Amino acid sequence: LRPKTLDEYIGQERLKQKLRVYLEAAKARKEPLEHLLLFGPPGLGKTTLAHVIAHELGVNLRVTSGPAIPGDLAAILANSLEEGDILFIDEIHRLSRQAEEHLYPAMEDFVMDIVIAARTIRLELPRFTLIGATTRPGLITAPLLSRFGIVEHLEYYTPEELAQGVMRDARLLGVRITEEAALEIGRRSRGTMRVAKRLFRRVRDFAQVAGEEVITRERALEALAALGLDELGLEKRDREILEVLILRFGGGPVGLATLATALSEDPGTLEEVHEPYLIRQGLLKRTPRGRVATELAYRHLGYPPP
Amino acid sequence: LRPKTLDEYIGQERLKQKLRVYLEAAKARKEPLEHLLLFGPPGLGKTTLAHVIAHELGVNLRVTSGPAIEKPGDLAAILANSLEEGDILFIDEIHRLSRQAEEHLYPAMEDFVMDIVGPAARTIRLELPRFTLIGATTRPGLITAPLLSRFGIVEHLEYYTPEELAQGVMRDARLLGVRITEEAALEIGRRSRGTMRVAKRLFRRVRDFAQVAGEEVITRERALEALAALGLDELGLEKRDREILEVLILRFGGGPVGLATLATALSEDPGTLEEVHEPYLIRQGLLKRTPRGRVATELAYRHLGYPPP
Ligand SMILES: Nc1ncnc2c1ncn2[C@@H]1O[C@H](COP(=O)(O)OP(=O)(O)O)[C@@H](O)[C@H]1O
Ligand SMILES: Nc1ncnc2c1ncn2[C@@H]1O[C@H](COP(=O)(O)OP(=O)(O)O)[C@@H](O)[C@H]1O
Repeated sequence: LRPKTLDEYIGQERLKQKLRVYLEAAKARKEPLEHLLLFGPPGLGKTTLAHVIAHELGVNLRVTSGPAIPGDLAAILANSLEEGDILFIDEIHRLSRQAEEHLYPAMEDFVMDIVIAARTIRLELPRFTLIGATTRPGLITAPLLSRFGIVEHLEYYTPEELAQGVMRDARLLGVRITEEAALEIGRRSRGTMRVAKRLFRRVRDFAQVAGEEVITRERALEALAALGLDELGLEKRDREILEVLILRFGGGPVGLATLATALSEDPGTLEEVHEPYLIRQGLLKRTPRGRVATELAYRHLGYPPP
Repeated sequence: LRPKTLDEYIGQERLKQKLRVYLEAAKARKEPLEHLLLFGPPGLGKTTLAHVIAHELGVNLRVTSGPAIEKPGDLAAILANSLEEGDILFIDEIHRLSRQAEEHLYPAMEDFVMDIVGPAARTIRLELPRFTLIGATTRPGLITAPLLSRFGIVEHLEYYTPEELAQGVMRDARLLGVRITEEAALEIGRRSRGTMRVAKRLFRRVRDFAQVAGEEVITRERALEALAALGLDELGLEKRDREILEVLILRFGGGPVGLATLATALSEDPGTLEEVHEPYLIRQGLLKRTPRGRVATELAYRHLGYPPP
């Protein structure tokens, strides 16, 4: 289901060694671990890493959310926590300005004011560990980032790690995916575990409809082609974006007002859930005057070069 | 208009001696006078006495009302913003103070510190300058023991003799521009129920009647006939009181009647009736509060000209 020991955690090298060193040192000196901050793209397994750390330290977990916190933070900190446990907060950059200022005394000297004529009681808190997860250090204020003892980064997964995660999922579900098929599914994923799991579930549905018990590489490739994925993992939406840019604008510089309107999209999700992968794959460039196709989308889309 | 010196105050003997002694002693030792509480029936000149005391002390006033300083934040605002050292804070109807408002009055009166009304909000303990608080209420039973214990001086306002009401009427006529005679003013005061407000109201009504009749000097006969036109008897009874006695005697034979049949027989309520009607009747020996009801005391039969039982 979900890994518990740090050895069961899939991938994430150059971080498990450092995390293990810190955890064993904290256990040896018999003190709670310092507050930890986890960066990286969403859905790489930050909550799972928090659970693994909590299970390795032999303490409880109090997972909560950023936009779910006023005195409710104090209510969570007061009774729901023992000494040395974790208070993993997801999307810590979305904390309210009022609620953020209450965290600094909590993390600094472990005393904070509780609500209630009078509303100022400096209730002392037990020593605890706070883990925060946010997608980018630029979204967090300097005073909050300064109060975290350990800051780490989660990198993307190699296709083999995603393949073995797909293997674990299939073993748990009761499927007999093959090595080549799972590796192809992982390769067509965008280095994200959630995307790999979603793709595996869709391939499982397609194979079940087709009437098969063992999924081979050819069947997985056919199902993924039916989904609408290319060899670079591009969906239909990204291909549509590149096609409309190249056709309607000749590939020339286009600002992030004409491109979104031409696609019936918004300047929101587009350029934050579509363009990052295109730039990472060398498919789109952010010219100061607009955007270009980098001469590679012409080869990918089979169009004559400019 | 309004008297300022304690000598100009009309009547109220056996109280001006003690009040003068206290005022002069406080002036001699150069300290604010202790908190004062005066009882008495309403409209005998309590606010006027407060004004006289304040003027004789040579300080200001902050006259307010009982049911107007609830939510004690405004009480703190009044005590801090609009007061100096030694200023009276006369509160009318002090018994109608809210429990929350009253609880904040005790520290202000005892040690002159109060908690004025956000993480902290109502936490500041403002130091309060020495001041005098004067309270006004009708009956000592309406005030709670903790509040009554905080007052250094407690006195009582008694009713006015007819001569005092008469000279008050003369002063009112002089201020207005009328030439009432001494006998007419004495009759008006005699038909008043020992209170100054009623005497002034009667004088204004008699002035209107005389003006309508087309006169310039009001004589005793004119005042008597105008008061008869008003509906006042020799004992000062209004039409309502005579109606009460008449309905009791006729419809109930003068026998004991509770304060549920009597109010309903008069379309009144058990409220103002027995509060603004029966006090005078009992005081004049016209009605008695029997345990089983009420009786006419054998004098209402003579007053109303009915055969005795
Ligand atoms: N490295 C991993 N090994 C095993 N399971 C994982 C891993 N990473 C994520 N998961 C699975 O994904 C879930 C975490 O949700 P996810 O969206 O991937 O994290 P995030 O919300 O941080 O992106 C867990 O339930 C877990 O089963
Ligand atoms: N002893 C007095 N001498 C002169 N004027 C008085 C006296 N008593 C009351 N008054 C007049 O009555 C007014 C006070 O109102 P009143 O109803 O008599 O007091 P309370 O509301 O305490 O019964 C003042 O304006 C004042 O002119």
